[PDB]
Amino acid sequence: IEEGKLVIWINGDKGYNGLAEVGKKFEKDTGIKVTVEHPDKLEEKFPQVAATGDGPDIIFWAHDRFGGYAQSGLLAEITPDKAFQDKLYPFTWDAVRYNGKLIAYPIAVEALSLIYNKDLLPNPPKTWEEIPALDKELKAKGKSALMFNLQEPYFTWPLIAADGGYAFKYENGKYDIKDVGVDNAGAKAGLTFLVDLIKNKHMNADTDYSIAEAAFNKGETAMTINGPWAWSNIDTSKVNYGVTVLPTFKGQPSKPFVGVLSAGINAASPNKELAKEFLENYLLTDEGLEAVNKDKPLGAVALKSYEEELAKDPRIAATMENAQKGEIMPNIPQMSAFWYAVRTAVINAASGRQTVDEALKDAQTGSELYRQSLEIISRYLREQATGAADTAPMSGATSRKALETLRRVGDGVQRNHETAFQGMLRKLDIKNEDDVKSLSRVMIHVFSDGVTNWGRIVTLISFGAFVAKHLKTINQESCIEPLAESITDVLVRTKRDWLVKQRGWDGFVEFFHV
Amino acid sequence: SSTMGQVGRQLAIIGDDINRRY
Ligand SMILES: OC[C@H]1O[C@H](O[C@H]2[C@H](O)[C@@H](O)[C@@H](O)O[C@@H]2CO)[C@H](O)[C@@H](O)[C@@H]1O
Repeated sequence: IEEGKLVIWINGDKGYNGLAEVGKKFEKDTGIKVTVEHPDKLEEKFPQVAATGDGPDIIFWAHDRFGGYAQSGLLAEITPDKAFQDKLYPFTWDAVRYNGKLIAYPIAVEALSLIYNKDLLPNPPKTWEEIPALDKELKAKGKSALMFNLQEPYFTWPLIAADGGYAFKYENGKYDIKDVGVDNAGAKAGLTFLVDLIKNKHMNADTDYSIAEAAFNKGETAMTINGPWAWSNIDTSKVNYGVTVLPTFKGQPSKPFVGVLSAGINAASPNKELAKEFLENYLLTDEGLEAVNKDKPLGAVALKSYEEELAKDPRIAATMENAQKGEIMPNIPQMSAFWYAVRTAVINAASGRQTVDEALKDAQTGSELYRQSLEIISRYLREQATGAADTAPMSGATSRKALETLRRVGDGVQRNHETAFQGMLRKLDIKNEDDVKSLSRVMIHVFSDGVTNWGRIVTLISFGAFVAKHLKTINQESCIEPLAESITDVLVRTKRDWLVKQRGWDGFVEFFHV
Repeated sequence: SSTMGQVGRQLAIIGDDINRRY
């Protein structure tokens, strides 16, 4: 990471150009160049590169991912003095607090709202239950009632949560990670309603962010569900739109997750003090937040002074009304694995790969297996590639034994089958990031004859280590943990049942015992 | 079966050898 320079990562749907403009005012005053980037999958990439001491100086994401970052040592504790802390709303500081420390600067409060085309639908529905009849009416006219992103569970969560879904139970000052709330009647009722819309052809299971945004901004669909960042492209489209409270389901408010967009500082940055100066004295000011907001609306900002100025905006009022119906996201380190598991459940139910009930029943153990598997497999592939064991801490006994097993068994596979593994690598001709992403097709082919056993599982992880050694060799070391993640995904997404029956990683250690 | 299919199938054969061994 370059000293005397700031590199900032923010998601590509946010106002990164406005933020880069704030960066230019910083550079003007200081000589420090500010580079703003919007990598894909940055919320997964950031912990990967930061773990090796690289990556951006500053990372922007909703607050739900930062607990996991902090737990892994990847974030600097920030040090705002009392006067600065008083300039932002107290509940936004609460969102960026982890094990008693501030780990990020709060920027803005986000919640999803219903966005509707006033020319197609001046009186939008108050209930989800009305949408099928409305869609059938709009189809006779060449239109559709509603399109929104079905590939990210963030967007279906308001409906799942409406009748009782929840992520983790909060009781006695603590989230209880053993009490996950998607395998209950209300969550199932909400997701069933969503899958019925798809089954009856009011919705298409393949709809993603880009498709829904294009349809609404082209006036092809009467409604969408999206956050404040989306308002600016609608302005450009000259669709005449309103932003309103989400529909009710079984008479209950939709309950969107509330995110606080937050800016954390890399623990590996040599520019911590410059980062603090940029965030406190340039970004978190009326003029700094205005430049970002004019690019893509931020929502209800954390800075009291500027939020008072925008609060008259009726679109912000609707955001805050949906937010009050919803719930602030937990920030515990299990949130990443939760989202992995709920994303699979929603996509599986929507597509018919599983029933609604089976899909949500799997989610909890899927999240626990994912988290444990990802750590084991990622640690093995990294130590194989670098020659050095990771000293950071760890379900920890089992994960320690599993990794000891891999050093013996996985190393053994790579010894005995080196000639095969070398020809496989030559044949695949891995050069770049797309090459590595495409290996998920290899992994599925390992299991396509329908057989699963521990030997195939360990061989796939062993080949993953073999490929990872090669990736460091060609200066693509950052691709190692995406590889580990795709191996982990194939195993948990398609072999969850088998892993559970075989006692997971305890069974793995047992099977390969000397 | 194609190139990625061939690799994947050889990984399965190797895995079955390992499975039998252990
Ligand atoms: O879909 C799971 C996803 O939900 C949230 O991400 C939101 C984000 O908060 C919004 O700012 C916006 O970018 O859309 C994202 C959904 O695509 C969680 O914050 C994130 O951790 C989680 O993976």
